Order: sequence, then C-alpha cells, then structure tokens
Amino acid sequence: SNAMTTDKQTSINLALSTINGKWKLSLMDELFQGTKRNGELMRALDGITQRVLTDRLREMEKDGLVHRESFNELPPRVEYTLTPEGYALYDALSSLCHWGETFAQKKARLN
Amino acid sequence: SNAMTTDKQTSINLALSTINGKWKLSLMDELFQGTKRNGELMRALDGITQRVLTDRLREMEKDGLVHRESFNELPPRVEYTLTPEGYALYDALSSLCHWGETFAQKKARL
Repeated sequence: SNAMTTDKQTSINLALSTINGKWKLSLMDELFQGTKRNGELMRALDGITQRVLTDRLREMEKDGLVHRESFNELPPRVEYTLTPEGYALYDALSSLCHWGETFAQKKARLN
Repeated sequence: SNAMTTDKQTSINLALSTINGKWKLSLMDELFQGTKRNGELMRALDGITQRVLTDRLREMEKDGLVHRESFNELPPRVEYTLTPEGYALYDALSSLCHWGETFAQKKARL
C-alpha cells in the first residue's frame, strides 16, 4: 500500500512466496483465462502429475489465491478460479512482466 | 504486456534482479518523493558506506532506474532521482508489496 509502517522487502518476499513455487505461475495463467476443471489443467500443463497439481492448488487455495467450488451434480463437478486477491496478484505480476519485457528489449537493442 | 511471444517467468525474474541488490529497494524508496543529494541518502540509510552507496547508484543508473544530474554551479553538485522507468518498476513493486501486506494482516488476525 506504501503505508510508511509497512516493511516493503518483507511484504514483497511474502507475496512472492505464495506464487514462486513450481507450476504456480502457469496455474495462475490458466485460471486467469477462466474457470477450469482438474482435467483441463492436466491437459494444458504438459508434464505435470496429478500429485503435483493438487498440491499446487491446495497451497494456492490456502494462501487465498484460488477458489475451489464443488457442484452437487451427477457426478459432482469441481471448478477452480482466481480469487479477487488472485486477480490482484495476477495484475501486479503482469506489471513486473511488462517492466522486464521493456527492459530486456532495451538491453538487446543497445548491446 | 502478456504478448504471445514473451515469457513471463523470465520477464519477472529480470525485473526482480534489477532491485534485488542489497540497499536498492531502500534507495528507490528514498528517491520516490524526488531529488536527493548524496549526503541525504547516506543519512537516511543506516550503515551504508559511501563506497556501496556509489556502487548501487551506479548500477541503478546503468539499469535506467536512476537519473544522475550534474549541476555546474558554485560548487558543482550531483542530484539523484528516479527515471520514468524507475517509477514504473516502483509502482509494480508497490502492487506486489500491497499484496504481501494484506496477506500478512489476514494471517495476523487468525
């Protein structure tokens, strides 16, 4: 928030720790396009195992980034989405991404 | 920009690498409100030596984050500010920071 009482380094670090784990950025990219079922994520993310996938989603749900909704259907259907904070972190990361893209292109141009 | 051709992971890591150097987040914070002289920065950052203050500022200038302005007056003086790129990276880190803050606060209430 840039509140003067907030230690910036500690809270940058804490924020990154929720999203820096293997697959998590890819997972977030998939959920940003829209609601996803387990099988869709299994297909979209090449070489991820179901054990790794559920582990990731569990951590991300815990951290408040991913919402898991179960539908009482025949058979039940489980939807994954980004939370509001999930979307907010997606946006912060896209801004950094945009920064690093511009910077890397300047380096290539002047090298 | 989330263009089809950009790897986001690599882009994020590159941005972070420019400010992960010790002191740099703090320098960038001191420069936000505007122009700073070497002595002001020295006094604001406890334990920084002139040597590493100059080393950081030089790296941040090379990375296009910091502008170094030389004034040719009596006597000459140098002033440091953030560039538009520097401000753009600062904004992006602030959004990240805000998120960690909300997260720690939520954790604290529980």
